[PDB]
Amino acid sequence: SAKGDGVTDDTAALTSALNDTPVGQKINGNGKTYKVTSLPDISRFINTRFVYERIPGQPLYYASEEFVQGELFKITDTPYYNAWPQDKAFVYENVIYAPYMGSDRAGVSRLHVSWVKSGDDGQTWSTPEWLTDLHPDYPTVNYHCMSMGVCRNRLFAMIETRTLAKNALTNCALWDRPMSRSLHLTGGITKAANQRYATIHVPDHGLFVGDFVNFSNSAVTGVSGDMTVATVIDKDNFTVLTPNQQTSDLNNAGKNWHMGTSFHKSPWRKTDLGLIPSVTEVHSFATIDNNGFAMGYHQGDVAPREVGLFYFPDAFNSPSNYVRRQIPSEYEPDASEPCIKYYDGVLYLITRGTRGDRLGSSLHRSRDIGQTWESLRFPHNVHHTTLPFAKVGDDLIMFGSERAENEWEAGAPDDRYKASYPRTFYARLNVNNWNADDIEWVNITDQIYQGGIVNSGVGVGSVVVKDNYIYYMFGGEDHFNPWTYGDNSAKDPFKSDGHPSDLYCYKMKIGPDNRVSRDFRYGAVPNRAVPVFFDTNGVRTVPAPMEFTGDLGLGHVTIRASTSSNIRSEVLMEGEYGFIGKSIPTDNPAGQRIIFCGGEGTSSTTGAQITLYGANNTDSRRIVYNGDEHLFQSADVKPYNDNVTALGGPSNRFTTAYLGSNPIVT
Amino acid sequence: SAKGDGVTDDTAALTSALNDTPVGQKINGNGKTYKVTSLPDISRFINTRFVYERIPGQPLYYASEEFVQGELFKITDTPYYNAWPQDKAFVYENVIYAPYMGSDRAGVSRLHVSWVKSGDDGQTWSTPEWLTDLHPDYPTVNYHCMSMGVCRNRLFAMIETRTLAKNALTNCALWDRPMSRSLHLTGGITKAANQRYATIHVPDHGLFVGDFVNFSNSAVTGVSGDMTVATVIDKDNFTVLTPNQQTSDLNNAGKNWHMGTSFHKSPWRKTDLGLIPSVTEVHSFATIDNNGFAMGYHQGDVAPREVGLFYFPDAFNSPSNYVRRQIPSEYEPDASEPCIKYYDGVLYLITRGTRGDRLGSSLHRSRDIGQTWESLRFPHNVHHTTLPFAKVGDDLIMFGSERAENEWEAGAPDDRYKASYPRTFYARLNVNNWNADDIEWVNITDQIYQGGIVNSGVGVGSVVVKDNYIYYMFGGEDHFNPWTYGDNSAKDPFKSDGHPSDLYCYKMKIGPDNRVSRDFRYGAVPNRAVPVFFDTNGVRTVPAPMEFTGDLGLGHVTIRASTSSNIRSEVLMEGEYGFIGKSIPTDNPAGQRIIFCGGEGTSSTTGAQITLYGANNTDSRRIVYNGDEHLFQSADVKPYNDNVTALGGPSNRFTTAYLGSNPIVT
Amino acid sequence: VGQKINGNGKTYKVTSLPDISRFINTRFVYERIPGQPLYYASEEFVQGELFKITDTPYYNAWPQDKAFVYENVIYAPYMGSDRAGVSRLHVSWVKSGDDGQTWSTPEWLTDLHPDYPTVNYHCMSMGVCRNRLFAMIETRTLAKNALTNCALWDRPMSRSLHLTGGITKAANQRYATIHVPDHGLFVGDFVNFSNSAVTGVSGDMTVATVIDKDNFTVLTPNQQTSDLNNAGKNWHMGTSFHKSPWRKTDLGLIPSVTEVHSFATIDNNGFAMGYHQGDVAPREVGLFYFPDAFNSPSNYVRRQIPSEYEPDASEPCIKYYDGVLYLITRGTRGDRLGSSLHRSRDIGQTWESLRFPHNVHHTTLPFAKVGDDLIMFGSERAENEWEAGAPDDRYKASYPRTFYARLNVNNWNADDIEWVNITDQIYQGGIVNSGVGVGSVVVKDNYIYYMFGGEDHFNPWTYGDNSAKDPFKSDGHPSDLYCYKMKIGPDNRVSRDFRYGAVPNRAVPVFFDTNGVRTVPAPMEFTGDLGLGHVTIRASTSSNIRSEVLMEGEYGFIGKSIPTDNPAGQRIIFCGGEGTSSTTGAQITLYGANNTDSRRIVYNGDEHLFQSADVKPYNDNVTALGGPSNRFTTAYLGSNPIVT
Ligand SMILES: CC(=O)N[C@H]1[C@H]([C@H](O)[C@H](O)CO)O[C@@](O[C@H](CO)[C@@H](O)[C@@H]2O[C@](O)(C(=O)O)C[C@H](O)[C@H]2NC(C)=O)(C(=O)O)C[C@@H]1O
Ligand code: NA
Ligand code: NA
Ligand code: NA
Repeated sequence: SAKGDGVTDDTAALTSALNDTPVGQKINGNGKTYKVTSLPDISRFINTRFVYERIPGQPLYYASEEFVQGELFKITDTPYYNAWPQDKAFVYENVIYAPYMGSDRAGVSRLHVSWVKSGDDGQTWSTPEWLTDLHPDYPTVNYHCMSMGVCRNRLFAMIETRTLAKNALTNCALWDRPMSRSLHLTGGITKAANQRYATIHVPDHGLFVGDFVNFSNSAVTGVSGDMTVATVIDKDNFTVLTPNQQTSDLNNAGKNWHMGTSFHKSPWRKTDLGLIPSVTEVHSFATIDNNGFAMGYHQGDVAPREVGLFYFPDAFNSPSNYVRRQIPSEYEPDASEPCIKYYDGVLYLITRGTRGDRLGSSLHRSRDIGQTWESLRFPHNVHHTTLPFAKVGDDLIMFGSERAENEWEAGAPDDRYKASYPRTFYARLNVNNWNADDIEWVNITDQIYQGGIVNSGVGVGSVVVKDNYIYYMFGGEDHFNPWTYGDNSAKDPFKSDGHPSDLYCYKMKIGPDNRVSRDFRYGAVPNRAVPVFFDTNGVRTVPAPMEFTGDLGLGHVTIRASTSSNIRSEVLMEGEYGFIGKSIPTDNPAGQRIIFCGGEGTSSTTGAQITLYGANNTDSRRIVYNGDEHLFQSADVKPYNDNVTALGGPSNRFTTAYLGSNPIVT
Repeated sequence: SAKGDGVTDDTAALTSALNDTPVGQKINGNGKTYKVTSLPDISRFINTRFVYERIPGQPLYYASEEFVQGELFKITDTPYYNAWPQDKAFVYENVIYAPYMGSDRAGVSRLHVSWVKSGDDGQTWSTPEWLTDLHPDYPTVNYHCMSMGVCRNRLFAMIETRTLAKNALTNCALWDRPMSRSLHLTGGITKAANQRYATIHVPDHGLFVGDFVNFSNSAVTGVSGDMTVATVIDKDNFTVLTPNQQTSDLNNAGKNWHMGTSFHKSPWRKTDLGLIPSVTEVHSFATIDNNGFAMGYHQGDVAPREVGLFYFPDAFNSPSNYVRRQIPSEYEPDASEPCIKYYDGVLYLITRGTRGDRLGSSLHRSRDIGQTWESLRFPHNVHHTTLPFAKVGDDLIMFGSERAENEWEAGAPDDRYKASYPRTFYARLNVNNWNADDIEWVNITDQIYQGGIVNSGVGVGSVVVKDNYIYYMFGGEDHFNPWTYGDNSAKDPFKSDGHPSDLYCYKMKIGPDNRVSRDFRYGAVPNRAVPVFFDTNGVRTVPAPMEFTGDLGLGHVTIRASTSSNIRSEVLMEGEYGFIGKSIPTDNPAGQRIIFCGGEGTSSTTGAQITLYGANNTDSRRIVYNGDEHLFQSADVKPYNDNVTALGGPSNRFTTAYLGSNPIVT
Repeated sequence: VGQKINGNGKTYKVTSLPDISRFINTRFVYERIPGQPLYYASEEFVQGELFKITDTPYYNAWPQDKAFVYENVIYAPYMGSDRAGVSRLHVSWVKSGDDGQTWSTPEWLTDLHPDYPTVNYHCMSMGVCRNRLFAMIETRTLAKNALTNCALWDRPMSRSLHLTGGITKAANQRYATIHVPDHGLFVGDFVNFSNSAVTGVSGDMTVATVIDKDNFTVLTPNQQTSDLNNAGKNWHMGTSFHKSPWRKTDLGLIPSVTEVHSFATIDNNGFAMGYHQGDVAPREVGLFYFPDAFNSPSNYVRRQIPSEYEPDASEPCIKYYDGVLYLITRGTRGDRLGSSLHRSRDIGQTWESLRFPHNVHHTTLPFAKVGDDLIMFGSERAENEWEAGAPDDRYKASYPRTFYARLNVNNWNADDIEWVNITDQIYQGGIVNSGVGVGSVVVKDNYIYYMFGGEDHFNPWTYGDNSAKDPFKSDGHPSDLYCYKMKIGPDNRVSRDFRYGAVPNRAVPVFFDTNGVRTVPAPMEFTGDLGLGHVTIRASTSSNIRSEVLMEGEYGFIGKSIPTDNPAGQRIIFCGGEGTSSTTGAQITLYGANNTDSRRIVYNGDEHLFQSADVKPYNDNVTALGGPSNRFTTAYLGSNPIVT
């Protein structure tokens, strides 16, 4: 009989337990931890944790179902290489944002900084949105982002420019943009008599001149509908220009009204920071207060290695000013990509370890935004994974993932070029006790590493808390080879199964849920990406505007009435010029031509026709113009060249010519 | 330890229990009800119900998981404002129908009366089908429907016309259509010698003249394939006109054959009822017998208020004949939108309460289809929700949803303009006991109210029973703002996340299931809406006909051979006229032009060309016609105006003119 | 509604089926038909789960018996048609790269036959032998489903190989020898090379010659003065299913064959394929063994099961484990002896046999061997058809039962076999045929997978408005694929299970662009009739200088429909500019016959320049230049008019 104390070997007791248990009946471990010399059939346990040393001296923990209140979700399913949520996730006004990079490789080729969002606490996720376009100088360089967050109602992001060839950092820019909001306000709008401007009082609006603002029911004439910020007075007040003026002062004190902001309608503010000295990557984001934030960084190109943060004390007035702070030099070797968060006046920082044979991930806290630090190192050379985290009560809750199976432990070699099932872990650390000696890494889910290339999209995620749940957004692969070694060295995502990397989210309960469940089974046709409705005629209909940028082959085509009170069908051609041409036919090239007709059929009885004959046609490059009237308006009918071509011929005579004078013969 | 008697305060015992048990342990309540002064961590309980007074003196009940044997499903996911299944759901020949309205707001703007269907007892749902088009007089008026059902194999619906400006009723029409069926029959067709009609015996066929009927293996010559109903003899007999005749009488007695009906291929029968006096909304549907049905209604625009039903005793012969029957006068104030159902000679009616500070939902039963009533009032002013229901055994099983969190209780004010989690309830009422004093509203699922606008799409649903399961189809939102106050006051569904309201279905066990589970996890690529197949050369191929009505941007386009034994590629343009034009270039505006070519390339060596130059071109509005022959057929070559334009010019001379006679001057 | 009950993994005898969903971890034994006990599992009694794996408008059925696992990927091949027949049929598959949790967009493996619609393809036998897919591709008539031709099609499977050495290149010549053990490649097959360390052996190449089973040569575009050898150096290859052609071996109309069905890999050289003959008497059931499919794909030997087991039998499933070939038949009729099981240690020359009790019929019994047990799956095609003597029950909707059973091969006795009903499907009932069942079985790791058909309640309207059986009208055809995933050994890892919460974005990959508009970057083919609204053709071609539309066929046609409201306005305006106003650009307007100005053409530009040819009337001495009310001002000529 098992003791469940986390020290006594219960392997034998649990083996007998399973043998006495009906085939496919579950053993309840009662929330206890059981020491084992081998992991048993974990699927036949509930409410059970195992402690096991795969490598002697390195105990790790393994959760059966129901031991933690949690669940894994798959959140993207796209042919791009979708990975690196690190470390960009945030929650804004009830919506969970999972930003990432969708590329074709571990590099910036075909890369768009992207996000998916959840509007239902993680149950379902949105169609991916591209946040960046391809760099103007693609394919020499392209964008990259591992640091993104919100400060005073604006999205802030460190948008890097990196080379395709080498992934070398060339530029850093701070990009920011107001977040979309709906506000229900009382008073705060004033408009002086006999002039057109109105002043809008909105505390911490976070808007700049030119940003979008929408007004409804303002009760101040002219302050209405889609508008823009004309001036900024201070952080709580701005003005707008109205189209009109009144002979009396206007004020809406005590009246309820609506505003009115937009991410989509407002431009990015882009602040070029140039080539920042001694930076390899900017990574992670911690909002400090109403004026600024910190971003993590490391330098791992030359000795000595740097790990720390950039603090932007006033990102609104001074986006180009930041303060570089480093962690103690003892912890900087063999470290990268710090995760940073700020709670109750304390800045916490956790490093990634570069290798399993050297001291790895370490934790740091600061009460002066990185000037001084208290530090500790995690045992057993934690490496290859970032450790995104949040603080809940006295605990830091951190998540990490090995990139391929059995790489987590100190001294464990990289195991690539073969399919495996990498373990994802979480751990708690009490901040009062400040001691990681006995930290317990709990394996809560396993991912797939594909093995077709050396690189892994598994892990390197990001963590957020919303209400009583914590969310770890991270990469995982599947068994579909990208055929980089094979027929797709070009890494085209749209061939075969594209790239196996996609995003996942582990949702874990971290406090009481005092409501009845919101959970549902998704049984709908997904109808947001390409919204389809069977029309009254039984034909699939897409009412959304769409862009098809890949090569298209179409069958029979009808252009419906669409434009100018639906009077006309319309096709517009872009570029410097448009070209409508005719392929060389397969079976009868001698028939190559296009018939243009003002009527419904190929018979010229249905309307006027012009037929352009191809060079392959029996009648090479012929043109036949066939109407019951040929009317040449606004210009002379001329030959292109001088004294080269004729009007008519001996076998094609015009009956006569109707003229206002004799011909001019020279 | 807790008593679980619904009367003893069990708060302290449950808190102690929760403290003493591991978080992954599901505390089993053994189906009992526990009185609490605050709701505990519900997620940690199984088979437990709580009774709690959020508002003193108003106890409500709260289900942990596995207390009711039910599950929530999401059943639509489209950008439209998808709400108001009220009260239209029905089951027909093994298929569950969930009709609704997909609009852009609480109103008729952009509205299509729609449905989704389930062919697997609610596990998965189909691509939305539009049942109505936009009204001929859109955007002044559009359709609206809250009453729909089936009577003798025909769909019947009250199709309303309402103004976009005010949502005011302008017209009521009864629309009906035969439902699609396949019948596998033996005998029943006769055809008299020397004439062409055949008589088809199908009891209660429900077809009218002109309705679609398909025949297979009839063994009666000429009764074959797609046909239509020629005459209707009576409710059990109709004729078809065949294309042929025989010399002896035909009768397929004893022979197996197939029919034959189609919703899609049959027209609506539309009966104009004008503007029915004293009606605000027609809502809910109760099939009475083989001949007719009732539809609920209320009048709430002027005083005094009316609530009742319209009975259509013989909708087949007399669709214009309806009988107005009100509920008792004292239950009409502050009431609307009655749900009606008919079971074993009893008509049941349940009202919606208009406000929480006045007597609300009431229940009524009648043994004479609404001529006389027995009535009861639900305690505590039930308001803002319809209460759709079914009868199973001795119990009415009713479902309701508050529109926003904490609105259910009597005296509870509306709580809008902030995100919340509205409670959905069900309750049983024993019809023998006929007393609602002790009714128990059980919170079984929570929805989301978004809060970006005052209106809520939550709830207002519909209920059906299929086999041993009850289904509540209803609205729910998510956290995605429609940006009505923001960049989308126009409420375009296809911008951003469109509208958050979508449909859900709660599926609850109400009787024994004598089969092994049909349950599956859905792991397929949804491939009905836009059916895609990777063809043998690895390109995504869509074989379905489609309509793309939204603005379309295309890249490189190839129009394949498609028409007249695939001899030609074809584009047809609709409207009064077609327009093919050229945008102003943004790189080189002075190059603006389109090249039309009878060959494969831009070089005129490949085929005859006509190039139309834009006004922005350096050669403003030039036309170059370039072929090896220019042949003008069927008409004179003329200038558009008289004595204004010339043939040739001083630097563009024709060599000569070949004429049958001298020029005619002037 | 009864409170839920834990049955503690026990089996209970009952005279009526109980409220099954009331129970957890319980099995019931019940004799629906007296003397024929069957077993019924409540939730959680079996460690297993059902998945829906296709959802397309085609009639998706007949995984039988083609499923296989290759290098971590589970393949579920099937036929997507419009009926029980070869009309509109493509041999297709879906795949899982996550141990059955999620499945891929359907891929068509075959096109329509060159002689469609007289004949089309059909396949019930597919598998892998030495890194090549092998399939028996049948040609059958649309009219009668009659077999006209059998062909063996084979193709190398896509692989990525991470190797060390094996590439040698002799000096002064270009051919390089590549050493890949059991490569299974032929001349012309695709090979990709990376980091070879041998000059010229690089990128996309093809096999030039095959020396033996372990060595082949490639032709490089260069040569070196010294010998080359990458022994001790790491490099990459390099194979492709899609970029290599099929090898097609015509076997003609194989005599006495109705269907080829099922696939058993024997060794590194060959395999067996099951068959039956059931159109003429006497019936045949057995296998075809291809001992050397690589050198001699046309060489096969016919092996029948014992004669007493051939009547009333079809569609054998065959598998090969540890020197023994196992075969299980499908029964034709419930009133005659049905499914039987056979084993052979000499590839079907001699057999040991047994009969399953109670006339098992209408189902194939695909299976695998796990330890001492055969684990087999079957499905009745409609509800209550399974039992001996049970009549077919079609033309009404029902819930057919799916079963599995174990059979210990040491005991070799099926008398006490326990068929366990693990899941129920839907049979729609709109037509007599059923897509339910007829599946395929694979094992991957500690899980067994049964891939099979099931329908839903949506009528195809064959009897109704869709006798043409067009999949793209209404809900198309109800048959789609499912997969039951059952645990068959310990799982010593933490769970990989997830809830799928993503937008499915493989079939039609959509991304909201930076302008907020849905964007599809994948190349696509739309073959169904398209109706389009406002269309903009974007710059795409020749360093994006131009927008481009190319028209195929013998000729292209751009025309104008007869207008509904104003037919007197029928025309198309072609414009070099942005708007309908001629101020924006040169215009040519072609008027329809319905227009007030019937078949008028107006050419409107600030220059009309006729290049490369005379301006001529089509006919001789019939039409004029100008008219009495449309005079040209003059004619500028190099010489006086030539007048008749
Ligand atoms: C949609 C459509 O048909 N647009 C055509 C318009 C259309 O008739 C509008 O109602 C405006 O007229 O007309 C265009 O053509 C004019 C002749 O109708 C245009 O050619 C002008 O016609 C003269 O008015 C005239 O005397 O009738 C005057 C100008 O010399 C002449 N201008 C030019 C540039 O030719 C139009 O663009 O307005 C053509 C268009 O397809
Ligand atoms: Na991917
Ligand atoms: Na919606
Ligand atoms: Na199907």
